[PDB]
Amino acid sequence: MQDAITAVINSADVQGKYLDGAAMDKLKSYFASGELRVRAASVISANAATIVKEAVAKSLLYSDVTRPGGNMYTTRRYAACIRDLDYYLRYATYAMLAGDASILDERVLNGLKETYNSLGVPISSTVQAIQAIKEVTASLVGADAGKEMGVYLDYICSGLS
Amino acid sequence: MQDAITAVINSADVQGKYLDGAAMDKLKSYFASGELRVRAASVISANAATIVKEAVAKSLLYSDVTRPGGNMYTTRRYAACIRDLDYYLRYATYAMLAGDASILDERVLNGLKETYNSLGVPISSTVQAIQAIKEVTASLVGADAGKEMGVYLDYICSGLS
Amino acid sequence: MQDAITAVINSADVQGKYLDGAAMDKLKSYFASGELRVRAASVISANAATIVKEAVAKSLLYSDVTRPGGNMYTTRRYAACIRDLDYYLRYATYAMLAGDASILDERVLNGLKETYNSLGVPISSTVQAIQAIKEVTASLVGADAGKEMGVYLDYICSGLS
Amino acid sequence: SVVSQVILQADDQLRYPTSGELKGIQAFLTTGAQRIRIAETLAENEKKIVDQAQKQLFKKHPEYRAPGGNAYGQRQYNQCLRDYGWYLRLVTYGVLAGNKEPIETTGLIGVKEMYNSLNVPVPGMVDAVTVLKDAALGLLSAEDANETAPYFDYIIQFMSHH
Amino acid sequence: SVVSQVILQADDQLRYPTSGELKGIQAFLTTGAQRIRIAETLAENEKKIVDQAQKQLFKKHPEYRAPGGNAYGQRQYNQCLRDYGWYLRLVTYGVLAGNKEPIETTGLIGVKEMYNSLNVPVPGMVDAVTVLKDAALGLLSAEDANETAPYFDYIIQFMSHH
Amino acid sequence: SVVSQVILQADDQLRYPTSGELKGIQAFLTTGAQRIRIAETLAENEKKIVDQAQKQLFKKHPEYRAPGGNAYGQRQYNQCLRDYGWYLRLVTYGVLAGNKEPIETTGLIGVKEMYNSLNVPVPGMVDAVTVLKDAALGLLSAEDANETAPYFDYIIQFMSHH
Ligand SMILES: *[C@H](C)[C@H]1/C(=C/c2[nH]c(/C=C3N=C(/C=C4\NC(=O)C(CC)=C4C)C(C)=C\3CCC(=O)O)c(CCC(=O)O)c2C)NC(=O)[C@@H]1C
Ligand SMILES: *[C@H](C)[C@H]1/C(=C/c2[nH]c(/C=C3N=C(/C=C4\NC(=O)C(CC)=C4C)C(C)=C\3CCC(=O)O)c(CCC(=O)O)c2C)NC(=O)[C@@H]1C
Ligand SMILES: *[C@H](C)[C@H]1/C(=C/c2[nH]c(/C=C3N=C(/C=C4\NC(=O)C(CC)=C4C)C(C)=C\3CCC(=O)O)c(CCC(=O)O)c2C)NC(=O)[C@@H]1C
Ligand SMILES: *[C@H](C)[C@H]1/C(=C/c2[nH]c(/C=C3N=C(/C=C4\NC(=O)C(CC)=C4C)C(C)=C\3CCC(=O)O)c(CCC(=O)O)c2C)NC(=O)[C@@H]1C
Ligand SMILES: *[C@H](C)[C@H]1/C(=C/c2[nH]c(/C=C3N=C(/C=C4\NC(=O)C(CC)=C4C)C(C)=C\3CCC(=O)O)c(CCC(=O)O)c2C)NC(=O)[C@@H]1C
Ligand SMILES: *[C@H](C)[C@H]1/C(=C/c2[nH]c(/C=C3N=C(/C=C4\NC(=O)C(CC)=C4C)C(C)=C\3CCC(=O)O)c(CCC(=O)O)c2C)NC(=O)[C@@H]1C
Repeated sequence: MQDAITAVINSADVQGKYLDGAAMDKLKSYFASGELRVRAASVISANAATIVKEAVAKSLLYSDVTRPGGNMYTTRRYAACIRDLDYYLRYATYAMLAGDASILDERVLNGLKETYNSLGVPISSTVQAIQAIKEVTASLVGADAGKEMGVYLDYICSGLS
Repeated sequence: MQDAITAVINSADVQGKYLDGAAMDKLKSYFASGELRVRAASVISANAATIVKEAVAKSLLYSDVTRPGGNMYTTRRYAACIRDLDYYLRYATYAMLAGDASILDERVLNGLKETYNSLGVPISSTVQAIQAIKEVTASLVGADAGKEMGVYLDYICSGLS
Repeated sequence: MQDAITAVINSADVQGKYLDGAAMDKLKSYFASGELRVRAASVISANAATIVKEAVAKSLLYSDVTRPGGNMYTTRRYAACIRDLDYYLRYATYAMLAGDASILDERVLNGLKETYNSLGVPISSTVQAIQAIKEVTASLVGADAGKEMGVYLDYICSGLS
Repeated sequence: SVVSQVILQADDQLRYPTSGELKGIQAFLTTGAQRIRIAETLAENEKKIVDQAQKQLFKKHPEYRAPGGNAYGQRQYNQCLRDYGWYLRLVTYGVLAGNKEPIETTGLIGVKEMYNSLNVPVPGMVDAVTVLKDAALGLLSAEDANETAPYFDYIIQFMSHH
Repeated sequence: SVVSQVILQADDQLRYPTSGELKGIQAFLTTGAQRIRIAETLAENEKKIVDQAQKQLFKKHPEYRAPGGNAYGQRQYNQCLRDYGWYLRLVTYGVLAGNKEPIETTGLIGVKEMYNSLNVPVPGMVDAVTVLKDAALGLLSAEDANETAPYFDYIIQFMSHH
Repeated sequence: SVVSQVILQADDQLRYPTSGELKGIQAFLTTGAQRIRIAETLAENEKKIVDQAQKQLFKKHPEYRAPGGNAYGQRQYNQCLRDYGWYLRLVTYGVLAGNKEPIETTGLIGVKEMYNSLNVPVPGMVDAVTVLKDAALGLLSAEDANETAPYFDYIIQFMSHH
């Protein structure tokens, strides 16, 4: 994985260059965003179970997905689904804190689509739940932090589609 | 794996239904077949080595398969082949006892055809030996138990072809 | 793996034959080449680090490969590349001693091209360095042993291409 | 069921089932008619059984249907009755299979994680299945009630113990 | 052969062969002419060697060719003689390789499982190779017999133990 | 950087970062302006820094530029000066990241294997970076020199050991 600083360093390193003005401007932006990111991480950590619970209630409960023939039917599958959502929220928070999506490529999306299609886990419904997570999260962390979390939750969704 | 009872239960569960009359009729059939299945399992267990050696004598011995260039040449390959036949008989007996072929899909056939093709194990000759196992087995367990075993030995053969 | 003797034995065994005159002539050639092969192996073992550093100096140093953007840039990748060359020399020496390339197929080339292409390791430059190893080795072990080593170093190169 | 249980153990040990294991399978398979009678009786009386059960449950726990309670309001209360019918159905599966496996795989693994996520009190579920047991066993003969009680008990114990 | 064995050990230890291992290889490769002479002598005399051996074998074990015996009848007896020629051939491979590897991989791993499945007595095979050894070594010089004896002994010991 | 290090530890333990880890990240991110000033000062003064450093290095080790020395001749000497500029650049990466990671992954893992293969004395590299440190820190304020010294020290210590 890389965070936003290591990403800019690597772009310079592969050219054998010191960071130029444009590169330093990227670092300044990330350094300045520190308070935003740290506060949001604290809020999400404290409210992680509530965020997932509320997203599921909005997007999956009382639908075909939780009835026989749906992929959340059986307590075993229901709990596995919740666990996935816990994962997506935690890793999106990592990526938001890092200001970089690389941890998502490396540790979330790697082989995930194939795993879901082998198991019959519905992509459409998963993406709907992650989108619900985005909106619940935004209601708690505010507009500005909500936008950053939205980037990385959207990133996960795009990676599944 | 499932046995015949769990299979019928699962078909009901995925619809959220109690077992209806047709489903109960399937269970009654399996419950009534108990003596047949248990007796055959006891006979095959007691005679497993004899069944395999007689099948090999009928289908493979004195042929090209056991001469240089054939896949049973060398004591190491000869013994490996016998071991495969031991496997097929034991797993077919499991499936007969269960009245369900799922253990064959899950624990015998999974990636088997690709394994044989990579190693150069002849499918045609293997299927001939399994068919010989079916006929030897039928001579010992009788006509009716012989038919049930035949279903699951045939199942393995179809899965290899 | 096989050495040159086991290769000739296996060709006879799969036909169920004693070794004929042509087969014995192959063994005689290998037995007679013993002094050549053993001397070369001793020389290469004693000079293995020097052979690799001289090959690298001839084929890779001061080129694009060792500058930013090149696959030997960073001390970590530089060292990994040297390690590969150490491998190629050691395994070519095994194959030369055995008078048979099977150990190269089984322990060097197996999945190697796929590994390099996934990592971005340049095939062209790797082959150039191995070719440099061939010429440095020949300068030390002489013309005749140099030819034998050349067969197995060339074999690795062909396997990568 | 009981049969697959034996087969899994035998396969684990690379062997045929033992004479003892086969005797156990034989004994299980001759008890089929009783298991089917129990399953059909519970299925036939589902509405009656769930009604008796829910009446006792909410007499004990009226707070569940009071404001702020998990079963407040008709849609939520009706979903509780739905769950009740589902656990009765799983018990019939257990009785037919002769073991807890169909109950565990469908309704117990992850059950606490699920109901916690739904804000349904797990001790409320323990109390719910306890009176479901009472209502269901009351419609069976003494012999059949003794056969069936362990499947309810397994659910109750599972939901009680972490 | 001896060469492969050294290479496998070296590879296991991520190293070049040692000076000692290389000296061992050199010594093996200078003994090639002797090994070829032994292999060709045994090959040339196969029919004679197998005939002497089977005569002694079935003098000791006439029951093998009596009714119920594994070698009863011409087709079965001839297959025994076939096997005899095959083990003689494997011994020549062993002599040429300077170790037991070609004998073990073709004729010993799984040999008991095979002959048990064929109802050929393994102690019978031990006795068979013992008199095969006698017949074969009798056609070699004293020096060459000493070189060859351990390859027969390896087969005999393998079929005796575990 | 400091951020990814926290995240890797959290991920390892399947958890969110702790309040303590978050406070550490907060503190690091407010020190950005200082790190950028240091990085730009070293970049701007690269030629002067490397010149002071190489003058001291080869006063101590004139044998490196004598016949048989690794830096004998203009092309080789100029490649040493090239390497000097590269390690100065890596130090600026370390200062910006707040840890040794970008220095280690680009310039330290395998560094001894590399320079041994090049016949460049690793103790010469230790001495080289020591006087590079002197030259670089001399152009910084007392405060900034204290911030920067550990990144040079990390290189020096790494090259002295194992
Ligand atoms: C919930 C929104 C939906 C749902 C999900 C569901 N997922 C699985 C099984 C798996 N999910 C994962 C996902 C991950 N594992 C990881 O380590 C990571 C990365 C950090 C992820 C994203 C995996 C690997 C599995 C399979 C292995 C396992 O179960 O641990 C299931 C269970 C499928 C089954 O029947 O076994 C389900 C039900 N299903 C839905 O319907 C939802 C919309
Ligand atoms: C005998 C009828 C024929 C024959 C068979 C033969 N098979 C192999 C090797 C393998 N066979 C298996 C099969 C299984 N392994 C399992 O775990 C199961 C499932 C329950 C099966 C069915 C496998 C995995 C192998 C490869 C690994 C191993 O050897 O254990 C061989 C040996 C091939 C070799 O040269 O290594 C042979 C000879 N060959 C015939 O000619 C027969 C017709
Ligand atoms: C040097 C000539 C070139 C070069 C090589 C280079 N290779 C790697 C990485 C790997 N190389 C191997 C090779 C082998 N591993 C083996 O076990 C064997 C066989 C006996 C071989 C031939 C492998 C497996 C790897 C990947 C795993 C590992 O690193 O151990 C690298 C590093 C790539 C990276 O960024 O990680 C490099 C740089 N690169 C060049 O530019 C040369 C021309
Ligand atoms: C009734 C005795 C108790 C009660 C229950 C109650 N449940 C819900 C909502 C849900 N129940 C389920 C249940 C299951 N899903 C499964 O796969 C299985 C396994 C067979 C079960 C049992 C689910 C998924 C839901 C969510 C909605 C949906 O169906 O999608 C409610 C609704 C309100 C809430 O969620 O809090 C209630 C009220 N409540 C009680 O007080 C009883 C103890
Ligand atoms: C003769 C000294 C003894 C004897 C032998 C005997 N063998 C058979 C039948 C078979 N023998 C083999 C042998 C091999 N297959 C191999 O791959 C190898 C390794 C090189 C060997 C040695 C086989 C495969 C057979 C089966 C038939 C076939 O060739 O397909 C018989 C035939 C009767 C029987 O099977 O019982 C006999 C009689 N019997 C003796 O008494 C001797 C001690
Ligand atoms: C100067 C302070 C010392 C010195 C150095 C010197 N280096 C070389 C040659 C090379 N240096 C490198 C260095 C790197 N490659 C990397 O990926 C990294 C990491 C960022 C480094 C630092 C390389 C690859 C070379 C080889 C040539 C090439 O660039 O392809 C020399 C050249 C002579 C030689 O190789 O011996 C020298 C002289 N010598 C000193 O005395 C100093 C202590």
